[PDB]
Amino acid sequence: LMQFTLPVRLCKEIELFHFDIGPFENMWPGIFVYMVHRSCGTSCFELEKLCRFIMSVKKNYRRVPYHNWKHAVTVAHCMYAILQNNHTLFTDLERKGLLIACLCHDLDHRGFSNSYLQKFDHPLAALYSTSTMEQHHFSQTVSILQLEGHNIFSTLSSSEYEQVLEIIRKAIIATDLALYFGNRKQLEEMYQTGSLNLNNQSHRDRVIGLMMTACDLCSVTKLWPVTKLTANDIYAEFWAEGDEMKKLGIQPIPMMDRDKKDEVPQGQLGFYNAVAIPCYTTLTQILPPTEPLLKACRDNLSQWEKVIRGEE
Ligand SMILES: Cc1nc2ccccc2nc1-c1cc2nc(N3CC[C@@H](F)C3)cc(N(C)C3CCOCC3)n2n1
Ligand SMILES: [Mg+2]
Ligand SMILES: [Zn+2]
Repeated sequence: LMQFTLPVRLCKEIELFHFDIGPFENMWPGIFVYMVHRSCGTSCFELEKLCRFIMSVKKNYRRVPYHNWKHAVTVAHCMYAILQNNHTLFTDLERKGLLIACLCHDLDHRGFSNSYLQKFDHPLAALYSTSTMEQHHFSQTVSILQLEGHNIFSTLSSSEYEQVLEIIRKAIIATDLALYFGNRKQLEEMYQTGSLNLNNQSHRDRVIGLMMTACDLCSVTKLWPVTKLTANDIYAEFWAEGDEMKKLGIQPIPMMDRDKKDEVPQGQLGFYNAVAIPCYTTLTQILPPTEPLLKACRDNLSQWEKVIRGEE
């Protein structure tokens, strides 16, 4: 049968946590299939259904600056690297579920936070009172899975199918950064008091949640030019949201105000110290081979410090 392959530089570098999927959009589907085949197997999905699923997922991402198809694939590659470095800790269903979850986790994102949907009074905020966009992303995932010839899970049993959709729902809900803080605090305590148990389903759930945050934030773990240029796409969205907050007569948070451009370097420090570093720290304690993500994050924090000190 038909192994997907990649050019040599990509074949080698795709295995590393810091890999950038590149600017050639038409190669991103092949990169994902390559990752499913190596992390899951050539037998995991019917190639034809998988190809049709990927192309419908792509079409349901919007041309926004950051929360786009390139983010989806980027977040899947970080998951792939985690799974390939922790081969024997994950069930076959988890391998299957989590790459699809990462590809789908921001489906039909519009470039706005949960908070802006609530203040605009968007219909999605009446349908889903918390984790508004994330419940929408899971709903879009199930919609696409139910299109004719798109059910990539059709060969599982009733209960394996319910389990995989449950892995995907939880993984996608965990990408709500509002739930990250409390999830990591709990994982921290469970690990330090030695009560963390990967046979306890509700513990595994928490560990997958943290893996989803880690993959979602993985732009902070890249080569500095990738990090810094991705930061520009993130702020293009934040600042548009700020603009839309001012049109509703609401002063945006500093993060989203384009008048406070000059503070970006310091806001990045806040984010690395409050979110990213503690995320990759706890992840590294639970899964030692993910340590390269913590080290790259620490390297990028020190590049932001250099931007403040005027050395870059
Ligand atoms: C939320 C995010 N997500 C990323 C994901 C990937 C890559 C970079 C990412 N950066 C950010 C990000 C950007 C940013 N800019 C800030 N300021 C304040 C005014 C001006 F100086 C820029 C302040 C913050 N906070 C301190 C956040 C602390 C954690 O909860 C949300 C608030 N953040 N966080
Ligand atoms: Mg999201
Ligand atoms: Zn995301």
